[PDB]
Amino acid sequence: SLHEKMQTDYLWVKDHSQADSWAKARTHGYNYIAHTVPNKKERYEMIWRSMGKSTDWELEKFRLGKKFPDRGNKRRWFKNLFRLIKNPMGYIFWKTYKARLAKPSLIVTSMFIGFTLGFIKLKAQSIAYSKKQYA
Amino acid sequence: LQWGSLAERPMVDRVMSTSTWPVPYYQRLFKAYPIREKKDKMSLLLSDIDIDDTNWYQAKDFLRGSFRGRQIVDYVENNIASNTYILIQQDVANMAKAYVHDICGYIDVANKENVRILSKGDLI
Amino acid sequence: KENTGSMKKPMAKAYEHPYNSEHHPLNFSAVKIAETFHDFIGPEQVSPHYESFA
Amino acid sequence: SRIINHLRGDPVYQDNTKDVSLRGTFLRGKYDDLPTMIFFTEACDLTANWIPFFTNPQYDILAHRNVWLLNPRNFGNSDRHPSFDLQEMSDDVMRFMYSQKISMATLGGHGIGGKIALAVGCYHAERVTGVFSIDSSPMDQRYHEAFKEFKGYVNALTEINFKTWSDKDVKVFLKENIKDPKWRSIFTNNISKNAKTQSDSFNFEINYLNHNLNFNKADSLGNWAVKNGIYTGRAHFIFPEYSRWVHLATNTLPMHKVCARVKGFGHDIFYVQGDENPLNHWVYDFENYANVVASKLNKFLHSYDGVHALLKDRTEIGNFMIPDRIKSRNDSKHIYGDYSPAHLHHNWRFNHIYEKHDELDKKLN
Ligand SMILES: CCCCCCCCCCCCCCCCCC(=O)OC[C@H](COP(=O)([O-])OCC(O)COP(=O)([O-])OC[C@@H](COC(=O)CCCCCCCCCCCCCCCCC)OC(=O)CCCCCCCCCCCCCCCCC)OC(=O)CCCCCCCCCCCCCCCCC
Ligand SMILES: CCCCCCCCCCCCCCCCCC(=O)OC[C@H](COP(=O)([O-])OCC(O)COP(=O)([O-])OC[C@@H](COC(=O)CCCCCCCCCCCCCCCCC)OC(=O)CCCCCCCCCCCCCCCCC)OC(=O)CCCCCCCCCCCCCCCCC
Ligand SMILES: CCCCCCCCCCCCCCCCCC(=O)OC[C@H](COP(=O)([O-])OCC(O)COP(=O)([O-])OC[C@@H](COC(=O)CCCCCCCCCCCCCCCCC)OC(=O)CCCCCCCCCCCCCCCCC)OC(=O)CCCCCCCCCCCCCCCCC
Ligand SMILES: CCCCCCCCCCCCCCCCCC(=O)OC[C@H](COP(=O)([O-])OCC(O)COP(=O)([O-])OC[C@@H](COC(=O)CCCCCCCCCCCCCCCCC)OC(=O)CCCCCCCCCCCCCCCCC)OC(=O)CCCCCCCCCCCCCCCCC
Ligand SMILES: CCCCCCCCCCCCCCCCCC(=O)OC[C@H](COP(=O)([O-])OCC(O)COP(=O)([O-])OC[C@@H](COC(=O)CCCCCCCCCCCCCCCCC)OC(=O)CCCCCCCCCCCCCCCCC)OC(=O)CCCCCCCCCCCCCCCCC
Repeated sequence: SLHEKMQTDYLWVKDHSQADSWAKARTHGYNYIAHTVPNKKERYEMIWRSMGKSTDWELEKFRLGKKFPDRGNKRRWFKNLFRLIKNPMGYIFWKTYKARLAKPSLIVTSMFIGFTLGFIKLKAQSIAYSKKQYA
Repeated sequence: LQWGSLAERPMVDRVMSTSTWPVPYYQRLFKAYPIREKKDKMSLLLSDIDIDDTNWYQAKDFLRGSFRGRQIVDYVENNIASNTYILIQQDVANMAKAYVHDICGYIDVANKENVRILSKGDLI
Repeated sequence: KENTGSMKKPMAKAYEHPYNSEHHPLNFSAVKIAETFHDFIGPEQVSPHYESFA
Repeated sequence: SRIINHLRGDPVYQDNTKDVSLRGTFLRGKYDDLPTMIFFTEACDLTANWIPFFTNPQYDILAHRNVWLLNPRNFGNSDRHPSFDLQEMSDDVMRFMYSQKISMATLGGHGIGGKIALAVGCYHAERVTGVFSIDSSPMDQRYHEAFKEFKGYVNALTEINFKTWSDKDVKVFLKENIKDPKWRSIFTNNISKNAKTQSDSFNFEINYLNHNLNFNKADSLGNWAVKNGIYTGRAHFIFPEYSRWVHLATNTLPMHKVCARVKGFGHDIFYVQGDENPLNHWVYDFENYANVVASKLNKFLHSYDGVHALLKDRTEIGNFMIPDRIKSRNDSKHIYGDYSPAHLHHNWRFNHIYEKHDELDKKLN
């Protein structure tokens, strides 16, 4: 009885007044899924639970209703591109912060730079040899 | 001015939020500090410093802000034989002396009254 | 008697150094270099999304 | 008297898992209006033992929140039901919160209690502000030595028959069968004599419990199932350095695996400096362990509990603006921008504080 008593209670299930004005996630998480994380199966359970609350665990309403994408991820590639152009050093710095916490040795860092700059130096010579072939 | 209810705490401590699914993945690394302003907050360096000269110097500064405190300062810095203003009480010698020298002074008060009452008339 | 107390007029100002400012500090430290650094790389780019961009 | 108020009732065996009511002790706070805290004691362990921790002036936890020391089903005074499904046991708390008119609460637990607290946040996250787990982890403990002893002791307790056995026969049975001093003391105090001294029995359902543990399957209390899902809110974990229940080597990964917002060691996961002692599980007994838990507990309640995910601390409420996802609002003529997320009152549903303040706001204008 107490279970149904609270389900029917309007106060127990009532959106706040500003709830309409708030930003609302219009997806249950089935649009972009994490496939290789160790909590993969735990993620699916929360998607399944969210889909059930929307339909009172009568998923026939979901099968009949409209399915929508995650319109919040729209134009996300363009937006990150403009942020990289605005401040590339800041975009690169923060996107690589957690990776740079583990810093390799001076030797490895030097090998990276040396082989990278050496590859660029040979690329420049091949560009010059092409101007020699054009002449 | 308005003070509110003494019992109630600030609304910040009472106002709460809850999570839901989906969740943002991003884990905050640092606190935002766009503007370098930390005014009206005292330094945390003043944490575990032992008693020193700043204690009696700041005491006088605050005592001199009151009428009764000004009397204590003038009397202490002039009429107390101490080699330092950092007063540390480890014995009650100076305290008992001042009590026995005072509570004893009020002796003979009753015997004095008996003299007057008894010298008034002779029973016989 | 305490309520009758008053307050003396304090000094107007102390010395103002003509060559030290908050933006151009005279002496050097790693704290000011840190402020200029985090202003360059900008603040932490917090993502509001539920999955990473990559 | 006043600060200590524990509702009194009799356990009722229930055939339906939804008609289950929870009973426990309530500790009133110093201040008038404070959010509520729901704390689950160790399995088969008394709620009273945690009273001195939450009622110590040195810690001053009640200054922050009102505490509900609640017993799960089949434990203490709460109703009895053979199922121990964390989803069912979590709904029990939601009905308790409804009957007591609690919109959302802070959840805590010790050992297996920590699991029960986290399950509620996993099944009901919109109504849980935070979780504070003590010497527990969302993990399968069926093969942990500490759990086996508890699992073993509960099985031994099924051999005693109070009807035939005398009071002395019991005391001799516990000392020999129960080696751990604390578990022994906990079980002795759990024995109670019903009205009219008809017979003595355990406050907890020994039969339903042994089947859960002895079967040693997914529904076992030592087990943490994938069905429980993920907790979306604030979570802080505190456990002893040398703990039989949570090993620092690998038993910390489940926290990241189950709690999405857990940052990691030193931020949401701490270990208490201590020696190897099987009694360290009971932090409230040793001042050194308790003093650290209390400080960390008061810090979680004051600055981290009930704070939006993308905000660092409670200090950022009202001064840090979160980015908004495009096409997330119904209004079409909306210029998308950063916003500070809404943090509501702890019991805004069962009061009219918003309706009242709206009127006061109009009087200003
Ligand atoms: C009678 C004669 C008629 C003559 C005229 C004939 C013309 C016919 C017109 C009819 C055709 C249009 C039909 C209407 C479409 C309506 C559909 C709709 O509702 O919108 C869907 C679509 C959905 O986008 P969205 O939902 O908002 O979000 C997108 C996602 O988030 C995705 O965004 P993201 O951030 O996640 O990143 C992924 C994104 C971007 O990913 C990328 O990385 C691709 C980037 C491509 C551009 C850059 C190329 C690289 C080279 C340049 C480098 C630039 C960067 C350099 C940076 C600096 C370098 C230092 O992927 C996309 O490509 C998005 C494209 C939109 C989806 C459409 C399906 C595309 C699949 C095919 C892909 C291959 C085609 C690519 C075309 C370009 C698309 C932008 O919106 C549109 O784009 C609508 C476009 C319609 C515009 C019509 C304007 C008027 C047209 C007439 C003007 C006159 C033309 C005259 C021509 C004369 C002859 C030549
Ligand atoms: C993929 C692998 C291969 C990569 C190959 C290399 C890729 C390209 C490399 C290009 C590097 C050039 C660097 C230029 C100087 C940057 C210096 C700087 O401090 O940066 C900040 C600097 C912003 O400082 P700011 O000047 O104070 O502007 C801030 C204002 O608030 C801005 O006011 P606002 O917020 O109102 O504006 C909106 C904002 C956002 O809106 C957008 O930018 C999006 C649309 C922009 C149009 C698409 C750009 C197309 C290319 C530009 C035109 C051709 C080149 C122009 C010459 C650029 C070289 C200076 O616009 C901006 O972000 C700044 C304006 C963008 C430039 C647009 C005008 C271009 C014409 C320049 C005229 C003046 C120069 C005279 C002509 C020079 C030639 C003789 O960024 C830029 O200005 C543009 C940087 C572009 C970098 C793109 C690629 C970076 C990442 C490459 C990764 C390489 C791989 C290795 C990574 C390893 C990681 C593990
Ligand atoms: C527009 C132009 C387009 C063309 C060019 C395109 C170029 C694209 C390259 C873009 C970047 C590549 C992807 C990097 C992902 C981001 C960084 C990252 O990996 O996350 C960190 C993560 C682990 O690093 P960590 O988290 O910092 O932990 C390290 C500790 O903190 C401290 O260290 P520890 O104690 O743990 O161990 C010692 C140390 C070991 O010391 C090292 O780090 C070894 C590196 C020594 C220097 C190697 C020379 C520098 C290479 C770049 C210059 C190329 C030279 C010219 C090439 C000419 C021929 C094309 O470990 C490390 O620190 C990291 C080593 C893990 C391997 C790093 C990734 C491979 C090297 C970079 C690939 C470069 C490819 C460029 C060309 C590709 C063309 C198809 O690395 C991984 O992703 C794990 C992946 C598994 C790697 C092991 C097995 C790899 C087997 C395949 C090897 C492929 C070799 C390719 C040779 C290229 C041709 C000769
Ligand atoms: C009074 C007593 C002496 C006091 C001397 C005073 C010392 C003052 C120290 C001042 C410290 C300066 C702090 C600022 C610099 C910090 C930033 C930094 O880069 O440090 C590395 C820093 C720390 O790296 P780490 O992973 O912690 O490893 C630390 C040690 O390497 C340890 O690594 P480990 O534990 O794995 O040990 C293995 C070790 C094993 O090494 C060995 O067992 C034996 C080594 C035998 C060497 C044999 C050489 C044979 C030469 C044959 C060549 C023949 C060709 C000659 C051509 C002639 C032409 C005719 O191998 C290495 O570690 C290789 C390290 C490379 C060292 C290069 C310098 C070697 C000689 C220096 C002599 C200085 C006088 C010392 C006298 C002491 C005598 C007892 O790396 C970073 O993470 C920072 C970013 C680095 C980015 C890479 C680019 C950096 C380059 C620019 C740096 C700034 C400008 C230049 C500064 C000088 C750099 C060499
Ligand atoms: C005419 C038409 C021509 C133009 C057409 C237009 C096309 C323009 C292309 C623009 C494409 C859109 C740009 C979007 C943003 C940039 C790309 C990106 O992935 O950003 C997101 C990516 C992470 O995505 P997120 O989900 O937003 O980050 C979440 C966490 O915060 C991240 O950290 P977490 O650990 O917490 O979470 C996991 C994390 C785990 O993985 C990682 O974190 C990666 C670890 C890297 C850091 C390790 C230390 C190494 C960095 C040291 C700094 C060295 C550079 C600076 C020093 C020299 C000063 C210049 O991220 C991942 O899930 C896997 C990494 C993403 C997949 C692998 C991508 C590898 C290449 C990216 C680096 C570029 C290498 C240079 C290649 C260019 C050759 C010149 O950001 C980065 O990790 C660094 C971005 C820097 C990229 C610069 C190059 C831009 C050009 C993009 C073209 C595509 C790559 C081509 C290379 C091909 C080689 C195989």
